[PDB]
Amino acid sequence: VNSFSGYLKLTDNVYIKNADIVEEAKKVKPTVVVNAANVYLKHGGGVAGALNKATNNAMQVESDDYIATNGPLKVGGSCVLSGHNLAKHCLHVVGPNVNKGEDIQLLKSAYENFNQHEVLLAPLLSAGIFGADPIHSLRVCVDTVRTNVYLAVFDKNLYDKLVSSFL
Ligand SMILES: OC[C@@H](Nc1ncnc2[nH]ccc12)[C@H]1CCOC1
Ligand SMILES: [Cl-]
Repeated sequence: VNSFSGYLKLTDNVYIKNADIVEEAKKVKPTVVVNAANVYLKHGGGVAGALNKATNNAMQVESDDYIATNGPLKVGGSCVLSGHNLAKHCLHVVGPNVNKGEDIQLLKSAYENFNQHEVLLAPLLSAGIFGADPIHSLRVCVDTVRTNVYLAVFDKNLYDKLVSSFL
């Protein structure tokens, strides 16, 4: 039993809800919130900009130190940093950004990072401003993640389309 509320159960381990991931994280304070990161951990827009804003830019300050020490992430890769006021930890995961010409096959590699954590609150990787098809992102999530994932979909119209088209 965990404190996630109002989710539709898609499979044994995947759950989905129309929700603002920022507001969800503040309410649940999960062990792990997933950020839709880029390799530079520059949290400007989309989920990343919203999460970073909610931390009063502390996420960005921490991230800049991480990059100065370690260099950029790989597309498909991840790092664990603080969750600040939103969660215990933030798993920054880089899905491919189609608007940059990155290989969509890397989406599966990106979701594999979730398997290192027993329970996560997450967005759909590569969706929104990363330009991939969200129906595809959900399919890859369900077929790749084996740990318990609670997906927040910000857009209600998209949420309804995601549920009604789910196989
Ligand atoms: O990963 C892309 C998604 N973006 C977010 N998801 C959840 N919470 C969010 N807050 C701000 C942006 C954001 C798209 C895909 C479906 O719905 C929005
Ligand atoms: Cl987005």
